[PDB]
Amino acid sequence: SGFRKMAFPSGKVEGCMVQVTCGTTTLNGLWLDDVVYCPRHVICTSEDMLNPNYEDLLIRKSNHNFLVQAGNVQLRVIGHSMQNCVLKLKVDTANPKTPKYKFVRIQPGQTFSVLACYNGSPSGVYQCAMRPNFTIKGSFLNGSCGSVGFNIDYDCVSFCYMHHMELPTGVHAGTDLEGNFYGPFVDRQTAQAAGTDTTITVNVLAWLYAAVINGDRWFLNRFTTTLNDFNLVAMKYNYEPLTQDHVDILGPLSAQTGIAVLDMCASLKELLQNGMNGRTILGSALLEDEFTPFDVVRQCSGVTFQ
Amino acid sequence: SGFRKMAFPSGKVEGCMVQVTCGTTTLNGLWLDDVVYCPRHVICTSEDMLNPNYEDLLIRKSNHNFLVQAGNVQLRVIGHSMQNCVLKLKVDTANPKTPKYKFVRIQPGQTFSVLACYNGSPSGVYQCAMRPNFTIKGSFLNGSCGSVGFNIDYDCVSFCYMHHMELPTGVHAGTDLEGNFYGPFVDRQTAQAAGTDTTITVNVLAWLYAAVINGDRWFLNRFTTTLNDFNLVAMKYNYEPLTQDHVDILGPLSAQTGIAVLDMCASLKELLQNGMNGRTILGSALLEDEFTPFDVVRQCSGVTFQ
Ligand SMILES: *[C@H](O)[C@H](C[C@@H]1CCNC1=O)NC(=O)[C@H](CC1CCCCC1)NC(=O)[C@@H](NC(=O)OCc1ccccc1)[C@@H](C)OC(C)(C)C
Ligand SMILES: *[C@H](O)[C@H](C[C@@H]1CCNC1=O)NC(=O)[C@H](CC1CCCCC1)NC(=O)[C@@H](NC(=O)OCc1ccccc1)[C@@H](C)OC(C)(C)C
Repeated sequence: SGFRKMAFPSGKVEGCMVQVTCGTTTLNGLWLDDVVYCPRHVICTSEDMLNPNYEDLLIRKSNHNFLVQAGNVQLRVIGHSMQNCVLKLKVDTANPKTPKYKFVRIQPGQTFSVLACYNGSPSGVYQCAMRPNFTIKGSFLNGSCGSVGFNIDYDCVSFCYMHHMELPTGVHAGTDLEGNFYGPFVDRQTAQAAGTDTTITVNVLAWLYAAVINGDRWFLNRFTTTLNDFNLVAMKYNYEPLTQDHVDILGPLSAQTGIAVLDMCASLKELLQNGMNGRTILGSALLEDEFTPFDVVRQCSGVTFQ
Repeated sequence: SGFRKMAFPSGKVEGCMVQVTCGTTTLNGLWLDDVVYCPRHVICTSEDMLNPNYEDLLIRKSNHNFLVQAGNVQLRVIGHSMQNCVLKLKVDTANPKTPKYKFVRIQPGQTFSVLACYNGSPSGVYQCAMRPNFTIKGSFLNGSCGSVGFNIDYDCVSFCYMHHMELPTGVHAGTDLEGNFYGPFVDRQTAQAAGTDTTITVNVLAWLYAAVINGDRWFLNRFTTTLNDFNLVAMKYNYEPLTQDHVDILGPLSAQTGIAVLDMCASLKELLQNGMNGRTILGSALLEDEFTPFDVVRQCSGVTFQ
């Protein structure tokens, strides 16, 4: 028992991280087979950053402008192309550590592990959620661009995030691995703000189930509620609407604990209306929303990865 | 910016995990050079567990009683010895993925990453602290014994924990990698309880510095306090005494933020006496104590690992 903010084991991704230097910019790249993926703003200079035209910028580049360092090994760029906001550097060597992988674009509310890197070297791993406003609340300093987010499914690494930038509230924005930003953000250093965020309701409910699975039951009640009546309460507290498909996803957890989804909804409704009143759930005094239903089932039943 | 509960990259440890089966017990082992380390209770049967004499139990074992599985590769045990509460299985193959490593026994209040494993396969990685009562608040199910905790220092993996057991409050106990339990616990299935825990004061102060480094300043004040006067307040709220050596450790953080340690102590003192009053620090409504001063400096300046 117990319940922790748990990241996937990061070994399969660590074997893909490289350093990419161009001009005065150094950031991280992802080395899969003979291609290195990195943010296209690696080709911007300290004054191109305001309104860059990346097609012009890139056509002025030669392959030898790109310094790719894989550990103590300098990799030779033999070609480059831009796909949306990511640069793809064709290199002459296939990464022998390339895992089985996929590129996926995730939905808001889904979670992933971030492998924070600097100069091609991993610094730390942590769990994130794609917030409803398409930012992530990460931990990223200068040089971290090109760090990736990912999920592991048995043996397959699904990459879903590459880091590009930090917004003024301290939260983070980036793209999928095909270079499409999450959210309305653009890589260009003009004024942008995150947009109002909301709480991921289905995830809060999954975490309340995690709590029950782990012996916290003090927040439960006899009441039930209708989805309609729950969603009126959610709105007022800035929670995502709970859909019927959310309710279905929560089915396994509901069945394992014997608490009907709409009953947990009545519990959450009282937690929103009364607060927690000096009590904690799973070591938190806040309602936690960065565990998906799958996250809860995985950690509470012990799924592993080869 | 941002601040997350950050684990070390787990690749170096994942390459050491193996499955160890003996009788009807399966758990995890740590494969370093030609030795596999695992909990000695792997040799207990479902009724030896009450008052086992492990010397008798082990002398009745033959090497071929130990099934060691390294992926799709069955490893041959050529010898075994017991060291305190860990079994060491000599195997005929050196692990080619053996990292640079050390075995360290940590002090309470120190943090580490746990690589949760089942059947030799990593399930997830998360950050822990050795609690003052020598338990860890982990996430561990049946089959997780033999999972290890560790810190990484540049290129060297310092192993500090191996998982052995779960106590009735849901927290966890285990040993260092030389088999000495943390705390008064013994591997034997008789009544044991954790003992009263306390809050790791120096870590709370480091996290308050993390908050300042990241733009949270609402909890600061003009007051100062004496170490003596602070510790009278700490005691009443079940906090570890803050030593002068703690104050010294907090020096770099103090110098980087311009907030004298004893001034942060005045802030913590008011947080204890008034609570947070609907406000959060670094996304928490609780005072967080599982970041050491080194953890804060590492994450707020971007140290990496080769
Ligand atoms: C790559 O390693 C870094 C990672 C950042 C740095 C600190 N934390 C991080 O995660 N990325 C950057 O430094 C990028 C680089 C530009 C990206 C766009 C195209 C040109 C290169 N810049 C930023 O992340 C800045 N954010 C930003 O410009 O956002 C738009 C904006 C501009 C002006 C006002 C409001 C919003 C960061 C570094 O600037 C602030 C921290 C001041 C927001
Ligand atoms: C190894 O994979 C597991 C890991 C446990 C299982 C669930 N969570 C975990 O982290 N370890 C065990 O199952 C060990 C095995 C024994 C260890 C001692 C020597 C013999 C083998 N057992 C326990 O962890 C039990 N705890 C325990 O016995 O503690 C002492 C005790 C006994 C009786 C009353 C109070 C305290 C667990 C499984 O039992 C409880 C969960 C009921 C505490």
